[PDB]
Amino acid sequence: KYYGNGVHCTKSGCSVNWGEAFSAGVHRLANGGNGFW
Repeated sequence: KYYGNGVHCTKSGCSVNWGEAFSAGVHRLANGGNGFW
C-alpha cells in the first residue's frame, strides 16, 4: 500500500523504498522549474 510518500506496507510491514519516494519528491520538486506547468 503506497502512501503517496514512498511508503508501502509489504508482507504486512510498512517501509520506504526511498528511491521510490525520491522519485516522488523529485516529481514534486523538479516540477517547479521557473515555468512549464
